[PDB]
Amino acid sequence: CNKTNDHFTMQPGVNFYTVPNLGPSSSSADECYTNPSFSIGSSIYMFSQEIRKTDCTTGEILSIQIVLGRIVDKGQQGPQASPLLVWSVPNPKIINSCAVAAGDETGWVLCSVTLTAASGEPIPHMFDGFWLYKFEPDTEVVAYRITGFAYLLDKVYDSVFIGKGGGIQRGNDLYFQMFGLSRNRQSIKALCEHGSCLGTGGGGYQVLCDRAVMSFGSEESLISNAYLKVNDVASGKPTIISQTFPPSDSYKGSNGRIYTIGERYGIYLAPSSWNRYLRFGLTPDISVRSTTWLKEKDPIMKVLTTCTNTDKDMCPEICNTRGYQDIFPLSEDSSFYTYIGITPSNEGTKSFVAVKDDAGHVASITILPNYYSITSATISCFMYKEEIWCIAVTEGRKQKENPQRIYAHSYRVQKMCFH
Amino acid sequence: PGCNKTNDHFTMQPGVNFYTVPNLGPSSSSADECYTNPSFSIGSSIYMFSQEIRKTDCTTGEILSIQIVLGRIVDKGQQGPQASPLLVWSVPNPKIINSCAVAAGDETGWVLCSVTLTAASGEPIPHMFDGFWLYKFEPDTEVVAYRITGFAYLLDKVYDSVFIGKGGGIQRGNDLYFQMFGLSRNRQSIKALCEHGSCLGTGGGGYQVLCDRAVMSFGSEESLISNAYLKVNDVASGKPTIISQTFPPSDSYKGSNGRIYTIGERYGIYLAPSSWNRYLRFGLTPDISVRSTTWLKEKDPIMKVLTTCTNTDKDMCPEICNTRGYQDIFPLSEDSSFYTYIGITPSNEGTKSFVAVKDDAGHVASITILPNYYSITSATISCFMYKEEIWCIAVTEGRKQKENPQRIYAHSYRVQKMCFH
Repeated sequence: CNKTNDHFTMQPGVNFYTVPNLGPSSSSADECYTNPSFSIGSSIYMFSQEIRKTDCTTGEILSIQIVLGRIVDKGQQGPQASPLLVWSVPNPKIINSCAVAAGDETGWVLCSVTLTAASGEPIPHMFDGFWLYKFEPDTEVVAYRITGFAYLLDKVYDSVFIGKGGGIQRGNDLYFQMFGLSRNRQSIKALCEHGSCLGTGGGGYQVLCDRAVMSFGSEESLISNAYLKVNDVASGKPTIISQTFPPSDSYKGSNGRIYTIGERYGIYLAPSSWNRYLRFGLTPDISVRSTTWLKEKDPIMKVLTTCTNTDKDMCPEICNTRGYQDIFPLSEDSSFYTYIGITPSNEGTKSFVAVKDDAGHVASITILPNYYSITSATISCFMYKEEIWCIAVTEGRKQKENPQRIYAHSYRVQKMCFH
Repeated sequence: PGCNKTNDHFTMQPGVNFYTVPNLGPSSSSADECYTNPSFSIGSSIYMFSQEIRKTDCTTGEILSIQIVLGRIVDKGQQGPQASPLLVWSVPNPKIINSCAVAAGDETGWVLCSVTLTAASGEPIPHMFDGFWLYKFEPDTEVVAYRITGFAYLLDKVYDSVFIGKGGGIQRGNDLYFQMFGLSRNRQSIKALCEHGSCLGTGGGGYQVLCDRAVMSFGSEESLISNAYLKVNDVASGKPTIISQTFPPSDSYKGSNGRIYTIGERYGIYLAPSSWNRYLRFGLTPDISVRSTTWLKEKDPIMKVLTTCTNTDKDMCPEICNTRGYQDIFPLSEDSSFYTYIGITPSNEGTKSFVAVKDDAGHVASITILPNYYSITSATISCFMYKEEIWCIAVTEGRKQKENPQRIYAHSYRVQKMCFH
């Protein structure tokens, strides 16, 4: 189909098939499965999950399970998951966060660690560098510790977390996103994009904007986002450099994702503050200056938020948002993308899946109607049986009584040529 | 339908014509005289034009004459806007002038020059500082001269040379603002701006050492080629004073000619590539302050001309090199999200150039200009409202014919509003 003259429609199919056994999962009520990462490669997929005790946010990290596997036909209607290796991150109590990336037959887990006490116990919310784990079918896991000998951040970070969305490989480099506390001696003017907001008073919402990026109310400590580059992975001596987004080009730092989009890249930034619209940029090279942000507002995070602002004007305020609902671009310009929306109910949440075009037409389909709640979504698509398919990995509870768990469902995107 | 609609984008473009603005400034045919370092400023009803006439060389030549023109932009009945000079005047003692630039206001004009130390022989000690001369120009009135030396100025570093940026400055009330670069005195550890693209070994401080050096002047921590805002205070006093506010090496590259702008009720600064960063250094400021200056993200124009830099336009990896152009911009929106400029690209013969408008979405709309000219090596552009349409004049150094000495050429064009998408 001549991409020049012919026109095209993209739509979510009718079915939302289970992809069981993408990762293992236990039945224990005492445990919560949280902060997944999912990256599909040319032939492999990588998946990470954190198993925490009691609390899904501050609960002790009992374990971080990594899965290397393959997406395959098992005869079933949709694509299925064949796990190749199941592995635990060692010394999980010292981990801040970990994310994954898939290449050809090679996966990566990048983990940011915190300072350990003399006692050996964690010094919470700090930064002792990184662990990079290299995963290859039927080969042993390889471990590269990245301390200050082999990493150079562009600010002084007291905490470093890896964006749960995961990363991408490009030649000999990997690309991930990070967030944490940087140290600032610069005056700030934070990004303050809202709609019709009629509250003047002192600097007003720009003062509120400036304050919502600070940690603990001091411009000396910002919660910041950064591109994280891993160089020279073929050497066995990888290094790590960072490019931090300044407050004028970002909201409060958050979990994010890096995307290969054609020969360029993209970046998702889950809301963490007052501005709960889609924060997705494109960049021909992974750099803060060449990053352009999409004018798309949907998905709008309307869940896991202490925010009280309207989705229509999103007026700034000091509030805390905790979700994750990325997109997967379906065209070179992200002109079409797919996403899951999640809306609060009087009891739980209700979700839809959607493909959206440049023009604001949305083809949505309600999903998981017999689930009690779904609270996150990371989606990765691929070619399978010569059709566009996606897997959406989603936290939630099939039953309210149940502990939080992570599920994978599959769906097709129909590409309709109109010749 | 007019643009009050949906999924539609307002944009701007240069027009099809590039009209000559003849006689904006005087010129001679002398084969051994170069016309260089022009300063152009357009006010409400007046225009200021400064130009250096040098002996043989355009860079290191003597200064046989610095001419000033006070004129008005008028409609003389031709297709585009025209220049009527009101006064042509020569800056006294050009030998000792480090550098001048102009500022236009409303029915009042300003020339600010920095002078160097005058030797006993007479010949100026080069690259030295001996104060400022501010000349006031006013229609149907004579030039008033104001010396600003000694305690009448207070620079915020110890500058061993001061140069007024040739871009020009503005008038805000009873005060005047200019850009200034020169060698200042530093004895402090510096981590200078090192923003580039993909470069091998970025982690490892190499490029940071090259960045740190590319601004060092005494070879190390004694002199830094720095930028500054220069404020002239109380021009109605008759005893105007000059204060400076210097950029730290963490907020600027090597110092260079720049320009101060009025942009609405806010302001702007252009800074020309002098070292390895050959992109756009344009900053926006609500007041004229280093702490309130935000640098645009957009990279065009990109000085590919008059440089010894062999780095790539795409990655701009820090190296030690020299760039000596001036291709500034004129903002066409409050946020400089829109703006017009000129781009110049080298050719094994000379240079090829184009006029362009950048939009709020990255798009560049360009028409090639001066095709029968051999070369065009600089560009300063000032716009204004003429016949209820946005018009700009561009003042460009070059050689229409190769064997001819450099002259200063001026042309007019229009910026049109359009909707697409």
